[PDB]
Amino acid sequence: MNIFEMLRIDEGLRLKIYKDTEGYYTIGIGHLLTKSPSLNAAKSELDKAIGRNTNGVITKDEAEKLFNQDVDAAVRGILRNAKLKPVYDSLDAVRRAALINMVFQMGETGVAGFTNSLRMLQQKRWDEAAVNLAKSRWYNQTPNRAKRVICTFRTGTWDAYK
Ligand SMILES: *SCC1=CC(C)(C)N(O)C1(C)C
Ligand SMILES: [Cl-]
Repeated sequence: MNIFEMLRIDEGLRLKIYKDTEGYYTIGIGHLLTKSPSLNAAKSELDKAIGRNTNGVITKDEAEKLFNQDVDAAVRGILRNAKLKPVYDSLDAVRRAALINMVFQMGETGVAGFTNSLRMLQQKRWDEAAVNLAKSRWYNQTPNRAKRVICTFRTGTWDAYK
């Protein structure tokens, strides 16, 4: 298991524009296009991201290219962030994947707001961090996925995903 397979499991793969759990226009492997309610705005974003006139449908190769870029961006967002970098640096390789998963889903700003959870992770208080992590809009809106990411933080294994 690795971060790409992990996020592939959580985000799925759709080759046509769809609405994510929040109702936002999205495509491929959880690639957010826009928060605007306009399908045309979304198609325009898609054409721009892919570099061709798509009409809302992309290929698997294109979905995967967007995915590669998004994972790379998430990782680099963490490394450039002053609240996130220290936590990442302190974690083992499995739990690092968990952090990348959160950032991928809710953004660098969003994760950096889990101030208390981040401090417990740095101290390696896994059970305590798990409980604090569950007290969140994130957990209540997407329980199954949050559970998987939280269990990963708690155990340091890939068991939530096998
Ligand atoms: S999060 C899943 C999990 C963690 C731990 C506390 C080690 N468990 O006993 C289960 C398998 C419930
Ligand atoms: Cl879910």
